[PDB]
Amino acid sequence: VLPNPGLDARIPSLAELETIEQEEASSRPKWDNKAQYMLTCLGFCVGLGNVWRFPYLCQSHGGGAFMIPFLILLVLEGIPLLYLEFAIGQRLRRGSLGVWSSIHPALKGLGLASMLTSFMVGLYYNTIISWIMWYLFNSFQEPLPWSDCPLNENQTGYVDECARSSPVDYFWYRETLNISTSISDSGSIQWWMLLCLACAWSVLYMCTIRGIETTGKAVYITSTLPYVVLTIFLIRGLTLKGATNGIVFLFTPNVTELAQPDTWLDAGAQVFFSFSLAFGGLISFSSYNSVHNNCEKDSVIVSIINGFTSVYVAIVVYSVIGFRATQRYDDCFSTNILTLINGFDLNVTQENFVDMQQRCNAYAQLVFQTCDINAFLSEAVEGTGLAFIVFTEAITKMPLSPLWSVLFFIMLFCLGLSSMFGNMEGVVVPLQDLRVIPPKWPKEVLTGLICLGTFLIGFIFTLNSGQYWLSLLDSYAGSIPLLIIAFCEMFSVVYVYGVDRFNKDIEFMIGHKPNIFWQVTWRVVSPLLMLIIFLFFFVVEVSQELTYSIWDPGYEEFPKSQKISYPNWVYVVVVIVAGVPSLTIPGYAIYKLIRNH
Amino acid sequence: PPVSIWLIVFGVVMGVIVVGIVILIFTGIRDR
Ligand SMILES: *[C@@H]1O[C@H](CO)[C@@H](O[C@@H]2O[C@H](CO)[C@@H](O)[C@H](O)[C@H]2NC(C)=O)[C@H](O)[C@H]1NC(C)=O
Ligand SMILES: CN(C)C(=O)CNC(=O)/C=C/c1ccc(C(F)(F)F)cc1
Ligand SMILES: *[C@@H]1O[C@H](CO)[C@@H](O)[C@H](O)[C@H]1NC(C)=O
Repeated sequence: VLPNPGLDARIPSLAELETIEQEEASSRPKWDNKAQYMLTCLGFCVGLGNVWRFPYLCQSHGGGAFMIPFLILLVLEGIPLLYLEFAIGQRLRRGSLGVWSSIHPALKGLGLASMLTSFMVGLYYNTIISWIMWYLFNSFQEPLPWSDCPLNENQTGYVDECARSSPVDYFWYRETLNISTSISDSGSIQWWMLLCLACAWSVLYMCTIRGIETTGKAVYITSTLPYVVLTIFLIRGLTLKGATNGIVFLFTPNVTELAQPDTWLDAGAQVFFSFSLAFGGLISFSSYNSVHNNCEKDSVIVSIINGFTSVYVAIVVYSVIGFRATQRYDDCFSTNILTLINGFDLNVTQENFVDMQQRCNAYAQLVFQTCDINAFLSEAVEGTGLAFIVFTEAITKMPLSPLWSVLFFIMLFCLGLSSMFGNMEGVVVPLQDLRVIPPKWPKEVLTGLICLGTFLIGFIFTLNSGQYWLSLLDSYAGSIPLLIIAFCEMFSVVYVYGVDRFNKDIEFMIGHKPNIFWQVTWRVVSPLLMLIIFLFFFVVEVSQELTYSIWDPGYEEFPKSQKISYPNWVYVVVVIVAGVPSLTIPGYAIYKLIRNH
Repeated sequence: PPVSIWLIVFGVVMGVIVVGIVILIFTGIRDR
């Protein structure tokens, strides 16, 4: 609809599209099998991002409260954009940076924002992988290293922190992070974290050495194993005590959470992380299919699987949350029963406690804790605590602690590695298509330079303050660009390339022209939701002081986390991470409209 | 424990990955 001149002779014709298919036999990489393509999409849209952030968002906000908006926007906003990313990659036979420049030469900023975004999300994920594999390396010892504390000089007590806090808290914050007091306080690099980070980058380079002719072989173990281990954690989790108390907690939501602006803003951002939309990997992966592949069927299958896996993962995370909560409630009670049993020298079990405590009425001297179970269930976990302080502590209670621990980290490592394949796809290919390195050099040279590059950038997440540094990318900072790109990708394929031409091309490939559902979303519904969502982001999340949780042993109520405001200079870092890729789309356009004229 | 058990797991994994890395590069240098 916008005045696009001479779009053809920049894009391939449908006639050439049917022929060039053979021309791309060696000119471009091609999926050996559809299986191999479907497994890749499965991992990129159902790996970390769908299985890591989701249960954290569900634990925060409300359990079932947050799940309703997510499944509304998953289809009203995610299915459309996923079907639009797959079809446009399959038609223009080029990666993200190629697909946007082709539609209009001033839209090349849209493929550099996607490359930067992909880079940053990989840098974030890689760290998570490094922590996962630190934990996976320590889980080959009968008594797992986070099931006890180091002894003190008296040997009668454990390290004060470990004593006041939890063994799992001490293994996370002290033995793994050696975490500092503040983001401002930044110590030297913790050599063992650096060593695990090296291992992470090394394994990823090995699996992505030679583009998709090495990752397609990898996704046979990397997109299956994670789903054959998460159904065992569902059986185990469901067979845990008090587990069904947590599942009900998840399905008994407070409707007043659904009527909060912040819940919706988190669900939308989350849709574009669940499906790796606006990372640009998917466009590239769909561009190696047959020109006559049914991408509508693929988008719907991926979305169903991606939607259904989100709920299956919150049912495994809540079985464990209610298991721990039940244990804590039983302890509180038991400890309360002990306070009075010893004090009044006396049969105080479950029902008797309430009736007998009334008879005992040293009651004043006796100090009694309040056991609620619902309070135990409604106790939020510090970021990344669900995996390193909630799931780890629950496994230490399982009969074969080492077996489970190992399996739990191998699942998180595999669905991380899977996710990283797409994240790396979306930074290698744009960098090939800029023709930045001399094209005589092999593909392996360019893939190692970015592995080392991102490896060197990842030293900041290896300091004492590194965890604080990593929790900045969990702010609106890492979400603002995704919304801008996703909206621009939809607007460009509908009001620039033309939805009429797009529909005709879809008809040429799959056979039929897309349904009214696809028409009503692409044209109005989908774009509007994105407009309303990111505007709400700017009015709510951005319009809020950025605060983080610090772990200070020397703090009143030490065991309780302390929330403090970031020092002003970290707005520079946020301003940059958000604008760098969000102002690229406008600011390369303006460059192309002042050089041409 | 005389040697930290993670280091001897880390070592096995890192050794296997670097062996994989050199095999894949030579494989690619011999397929061109
Ligand atoms: C369900 O969602 C509502 C709305 O977010 C929660 O209401 C909050 O409750 C706390 C504790 O009483 C108050 O400090 C907040 O100010 C409330 N927020 C609002 C906007 O009313 C509610 O707590 C959630 N679930 C529960 C456990 O009731
Ligand atoms: C801070 N942040 C933004 C996060 O996203 C943290 N995510 C987590 O801490 C995620 C835990 C997690 C644990 C178990 C499973 C299982 F179900 F697979 F077992 C999944 C996810
Ligand atoms: C942890 O960091 C401190 C500096 O903050 C350093 O002195 C110490 O050797 C480090 N080692 C530990 C305790 O992991």
